[PDB]
Amino acid sequence: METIAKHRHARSSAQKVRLVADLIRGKKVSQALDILTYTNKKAAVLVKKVLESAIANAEHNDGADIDDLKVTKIFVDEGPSMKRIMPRAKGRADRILKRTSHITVVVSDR
Amino acid sequence: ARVKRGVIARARHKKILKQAKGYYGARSRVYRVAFQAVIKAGQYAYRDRRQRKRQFRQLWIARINAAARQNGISYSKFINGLKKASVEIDRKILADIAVFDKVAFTALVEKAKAALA
Amino acid sequence: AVQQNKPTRSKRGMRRSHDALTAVTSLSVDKTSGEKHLRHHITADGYYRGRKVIAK
Amino acid sequence: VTGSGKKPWRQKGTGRARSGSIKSPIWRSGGVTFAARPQDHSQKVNKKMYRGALKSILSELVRQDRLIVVEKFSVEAPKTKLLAQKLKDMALEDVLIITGELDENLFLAARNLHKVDVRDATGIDPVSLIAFDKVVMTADAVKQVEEMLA
Amino acid sequence: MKTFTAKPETVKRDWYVVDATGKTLGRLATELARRLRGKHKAEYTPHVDTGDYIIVLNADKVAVTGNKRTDKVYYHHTGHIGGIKQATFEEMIARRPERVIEIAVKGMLPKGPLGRAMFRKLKVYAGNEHNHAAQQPQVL
RNA sequence: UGUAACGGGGCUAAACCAUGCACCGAAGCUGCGGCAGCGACGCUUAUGCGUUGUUGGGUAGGGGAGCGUUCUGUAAGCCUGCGAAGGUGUGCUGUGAGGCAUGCUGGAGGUAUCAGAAGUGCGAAUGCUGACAUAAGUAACGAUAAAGCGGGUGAAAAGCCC
RNA sequence: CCCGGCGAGGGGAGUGAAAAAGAACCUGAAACCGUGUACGUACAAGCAGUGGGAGCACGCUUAGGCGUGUGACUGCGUACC
Repeated sequence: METIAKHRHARSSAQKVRLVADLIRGKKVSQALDILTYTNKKAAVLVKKVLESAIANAEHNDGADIDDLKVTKIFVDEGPSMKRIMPRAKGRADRILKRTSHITVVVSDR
Repeated sequence: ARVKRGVIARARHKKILKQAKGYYGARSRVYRVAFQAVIKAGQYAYRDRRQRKRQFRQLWIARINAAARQNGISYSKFINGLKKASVEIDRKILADIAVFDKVAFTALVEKAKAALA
Repeated sequence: AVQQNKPTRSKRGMRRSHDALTAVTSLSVDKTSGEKHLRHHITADGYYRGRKVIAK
Repeated sequence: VTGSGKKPWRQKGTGRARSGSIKSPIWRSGGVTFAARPQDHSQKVNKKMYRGALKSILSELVRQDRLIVVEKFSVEAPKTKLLAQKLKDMALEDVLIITGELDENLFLAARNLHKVDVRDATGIDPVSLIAFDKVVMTADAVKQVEEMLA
Repeated sequence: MKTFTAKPETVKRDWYVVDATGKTLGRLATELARRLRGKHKAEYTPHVDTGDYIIVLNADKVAVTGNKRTDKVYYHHTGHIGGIKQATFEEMIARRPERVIEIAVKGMLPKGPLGRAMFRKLKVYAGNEHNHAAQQPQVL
């Protein structure tokens, strides 16, 4: 498990935030930034700054190798709850959300 | 008298029931199978132990026609022959010994052949 | 009309196929041993070796 | 309740609704939907439900229970911590401390741990006879005919 | 202590050269199905999942004997109910082994269940001792 | 608007009729368990166990009976911080609401007795209070009408600014 | 103490019996979801089935017919009120 620096909370939905996690599984910790900073979305840049927070700690905090910590899973969760309004019908619809996200990175070793 | 609905409402639905799927979202896994529709699945077994057996009947009695028809000894017209003898009636399953007893089963036709044939 | 039809399950929420990313490679090239992009020499000042646009 | 009657608005022009009554006893911030009637009723025991073979438990138990000794005088009473010894002649130490007697004397410290309201003086209260083990009646001849109540 | 025959996949396929071609065909085209399930191989799994391989020899000699063979249409109209229509009769179509006058199983496993994967196992070539496009280990 | 009268496929006899005859064969009466009513027996008798007869689909009605989230009681009485208990699933137990147990947990609680009856045993009031799983990448994205660099500062400027 | 944005969140420390009591303070399930152990598996019909069982990730047995679920084959059927 080793390191889990998730970040809060974004403005985006968990759908756009989840679209990139699978790319960085298993075999990309050595050189993690290129796929994430050159796909310059408020998802990928967030998984970048997550990964960065998580692994700049790990090498110090344990004594492990910064190149063998295999970036094993990366999942996400929402919440708790947030609302705002835009009076489009001003008695019915009117009620936009922030489902928000926090990226459960889970890094681990080979 | 305060009720607040409890104790029994989930007991009559799942608890110990070894089953993991079950009719998906809106017809079940919400709640709506729990009270009035749970009978349905087991109710395919309500009769048909007696009705599906026909499907397999032909499998046993094959070893009393599959080689005999060639020698002419066709199972139902050979039975109006057999069932002249008040000692032989229960040919219906137990004759299944013919699919491996072959080389000595092959003489059981000789018995009465000069009268029975 | 109003949405009188089924939730976003399996055949819809599955659809990910062609919504995918472009799995870009990258060159280590210590001419710019930090601030470089995929093969794009520097993301800002437009350097390569000496004086080009506004580098050095 | 305070809750606004009766009715807010007419209920057309959307294509989905049920109700609008505000109260109605069903929904929210109310209430006792069964008319709010103070059920003030004294379920009436009759005259010869007490006369009335009522005392006859001491014929079923008949061995360990009705405990016939003497009158309510023998306690201090400033030290009911001492009572269980003055209770060895009806054997039961502290089990259920009554006697079914009459005269005003100092024995009534006998309720100090909770037990019963004692009631003592002639009108023994039927709910003392059902169903304790030491249904004690102790005293001398006031038991004759209607007196059996004691 | 069970009496049934799972899988069986497939134990008995009976590599028989169908000398029946034309000569008595309408007496055993009607029974290709009760063959690939039974009447000899009924000894195993006489209703389920199995396979079969007769050794085919010719096609256009369907024989069939009657007024049927010269006005009985075959239809398919495979697209948008076809519109414009097709009517070549059973001896004039049988001039090709195709999809409906050659297989017999199309008439006999008719919805597709039991039949849903073993479609070409009989080869569906035709041509006798000029062209044996079938098995090399000894046929029957 | 695809030949669409056995369901197919049209079988020159397999057939049509007439005489024989053996298998298939709803639930249908048989093996054999189990047994709610109304009767008849051996006898018992507070009353019942089995034999024997009629026979066991049951929303309008009268009969007749089972159990509970706990309130009002069985009860300084036995039980619990050595765990009193859910959502649950080791194992079966009854004709049934369900459990006596128990498995893995929680972290404080009960009626194997009968006595008590009414906030009274939910999924269908076009639901209801706060909602949102929901239409996808949900405006016409805010008229379609504006641009251009060279820089400057800086944690980040198509906007701030020369 | 450490890490990033002189930030969020974590990973140990620790007042604590506890951080599944952490200042989006309730010892806590309900609509929906992210990655995984195994599936059936991009020729689909027909309330997504209980069957009847072949062998599969796995866990018992000097062998001993199983303690597990997506459910190849396909049988049955139209669960409502």
